[PDB]
This record gives sequence, structure tokens and C-alpha cells, in this order.
Amino acid sequence: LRELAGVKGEVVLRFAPNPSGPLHIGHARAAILNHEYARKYDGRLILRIEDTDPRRVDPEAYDMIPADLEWLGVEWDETVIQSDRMETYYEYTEKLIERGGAYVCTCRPEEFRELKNRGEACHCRSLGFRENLQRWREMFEMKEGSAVVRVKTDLNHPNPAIRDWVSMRIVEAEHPRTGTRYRVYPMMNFSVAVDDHLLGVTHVLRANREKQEYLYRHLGWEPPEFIHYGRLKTSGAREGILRGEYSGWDDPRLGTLRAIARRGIRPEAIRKLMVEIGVKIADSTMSWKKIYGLNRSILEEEARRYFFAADPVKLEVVGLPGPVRVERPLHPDHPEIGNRVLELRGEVYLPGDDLGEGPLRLIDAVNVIYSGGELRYHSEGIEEARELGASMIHWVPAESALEAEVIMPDASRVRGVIEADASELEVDDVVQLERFGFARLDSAGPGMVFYYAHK
Ligand SMILES: [Ca+2]
Ligand SMILES: [Zn+2]
Repeated sequence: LRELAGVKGEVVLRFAPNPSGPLHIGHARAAILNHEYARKYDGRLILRIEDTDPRRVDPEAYDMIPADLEWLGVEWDETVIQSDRMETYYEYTEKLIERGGAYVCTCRPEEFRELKNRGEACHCRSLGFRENLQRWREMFEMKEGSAVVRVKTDLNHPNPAIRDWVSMRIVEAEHPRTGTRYRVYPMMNFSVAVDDHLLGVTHVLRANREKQEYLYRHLGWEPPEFIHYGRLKTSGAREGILRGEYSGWDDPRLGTLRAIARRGIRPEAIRKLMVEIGVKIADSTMSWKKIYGLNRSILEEEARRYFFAADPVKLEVVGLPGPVRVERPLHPDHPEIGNRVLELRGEVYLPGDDLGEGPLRLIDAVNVIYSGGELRYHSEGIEEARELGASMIHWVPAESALEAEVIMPDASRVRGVIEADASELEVDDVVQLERFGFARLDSAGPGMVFYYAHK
């Protein structure tokens, strides 16, 4: 990672998600980068849960988020929850008003906007401290949307959105943590600035900066270093789980860390991806294939190998001279775990998809010809297979085959049979289903269920 600017004394960073649900890949990037810089600079990392929008809080997320961070391997030093800090935001609203940096605006929003867009001040902007403080206190008994606190910025700012932006609003809704205790809530740019300052954040790594600068200015605070990186290319998902067509936060159709973990994607793969992309200023474009590539490099060195025949067809090897005992390593680089032994006696299951007529070599076993729907023995050796132009195919002895299924990344179910040794696997094991893909065992027999990672 590139060096941080203006480092003086201890470095303090934060990761600040909203509790709208568990973490997704986008979150992982901010979490990893901030964690990596805290490690690099021997500094601290603050987890700040930004739950100041009562209608957008998922109660389960408070526990899910730190669990997801642990999964990623992120360590941190303090956990702060914004809904525990309401009186702090109120305190600093009063201070900001006393310093002449904010006012309570009771204008109709559209009438205010018309003035604002022409660089003209509303009457509220001219009120004094005690006048504003009285209006502020009144907000606590007013209706949703009836008054706001606005930060005094520049009414002639080139960017209209930065012109006297809103720091506090009234919302009449039950918060899942604090219930109906509060109706006056901070807007993100206010609570973020106040918390970054009070918690001692030195470097912010993730319009907004420009807005917050006015707050720091008015309060007499030095802002943190701001470092912004390019885009890489939750509420909709939560709705889906509630309605249907998502089984949960770990449904493979979702980009949550939970869903990808369930498929056997390693957190190390995610960390490596985010680190190598770094704090690149320019927009980057990662594909899932990029993540799969990193994961494959990890799994291919250790994942145990088995034959799973999807949509199997049961076929007699007609003319087999006699039984053939086949040995094949569980992993060619790890002799310690030994070899599978497959007993070819008469019938086999072959994967049925795109199974056309012609010569085949059942891996490590025998060469056959499939035609007219019949599988006929040809020979046994590798040279004969080359002479035939036989295509390699995985296979399962019929006598000892086990039922299995694999849930694919679109949540579709692929049914088939797997070789007997697969019964040794336990939930969480991640294996290579040869010539099919890597997959994590999600539930054990009878009837093993795997979740597909990638080819
Ligand atoms: Ca540290
Ligand atoms: Zn006004």
C-alpha cells in the first residue's frame, strides 16, 4: 500500500458500516484496507456502527457485522455504536449553534431551495444564538420533516448540494435499539465529522469531505487526512429474504461474505484481491473470475479430490474381461492422505451432460466406446487410449455410489452420485469434484449437499 500523508504520532483509522444487513464484498474492501493500514502503521482501528437511520436498521446486523470482520481476519481496538451517542450529537449541535455555524430552519423545503439556488439567505440564517437554541429545543416536540438544522456554509458554493446542508432532522419512527426515545437524528455528514474528531481518527479511507470541512472549520477542529479510492465493479436483498426466493443471507445468489464463505471462497483470497488493488485513485473493475482465480490458487494445493457424476447415466461396461481395481490420489501433492481405491466390477455411473457417442477413457481405469446407448469395453492401457483418441471422463462404480447434490451459484440444484470415499468428508470440508468444480460440503449424508465455488 502507498504511504499515508501527514502521519504525526499514532495513526487511527475506522471502518464504519451501516447495520442494513451483513457485510458484502464492497464492505470487505474498506475493512481490509483500513485494517492493513492500521497494521502497517502500528495504529488503531475503530469499528463504528452507523445506525442513525431508524428505518434502515436490521437488528440482526449488530452481531453479524463483527462476526463477518472476524471471518475476514480483521482485528480492531474499539467498537462504537452511533445510536448510543445521541446526546453527544445534540451537545455538539448546541455548540455549533453557539459558535454561529448552524441554524434551525423552519422554511418549507421548496421555498428554501429556491432561495439557496440563487445564493440568497432565508430569515432563519440571521437568527442569533438564543433564538436558534430555542428553535432547536422545540424540534424535540415537532413533527417529522417540519424543521431541520442546517450547517452554515457558502450560499454561493459552485456545488448547490454543499450550500447550507442539513445536519439534523426529525424522524418519527421506532429505532430497533433505542425504541421511541429519540425523534431528532443526525445526518451522516454531521455524525461522521463529530465522531471522527472525538474518537481521534487521523486518516479517513473509503461531496462529503467538502461538506464536513465546514463543520471542522466552525468548531475549530483540524480535519483528518482524507483518502478516497476508486469504485470496484443490501436492502433489496433483505426484502428478498423476507418475501422469498432467497433462503437467507447465505443464499448463493447473494454477494454477502456469508454466501461466498458457504461456497468455499477463502477470506485470504478476498484479502489478497483487495490488497493488490490497493488504494488506486482510478476506478477499477474486478470480476468474480478474478476472485475465483485467487481462490483456485489456494484450493488447488490442498482440496481433496473426488469423482461426482452430475445427472448420471448408469451403464454396464459390456465385455469387461474382469474386475479392475483403480487407485487415484486424493491429492497428487499430498501423499500423506493416500489414494482412493475404486473397484470397477461391471456397472458405472457416467456424467450424462453432453455425453455423446465415441471413445472414452474412464480416468485411471479402462477405455470404452459409447454408441447406440451401449458402453463397450475396448482396452485398458494409456497408449491404446491415445490410439483411440479417447476423451477422459470421470466415473463412479455403481455398487458403492452415494447420492449427492451440488447447489450452484444461481441456487439451482445439480443431482448426481459421488464415489464412496466422499463419505469421509465432514461439513466445512472444501473439495475438488474432478472435472466439475471446487465445492464446500454444507450438510453430510445421507445425501451429501455441496455448495459450488468455481471451476
Ligand atoms: Ca494495532
Ligand atoms: Zn429558513
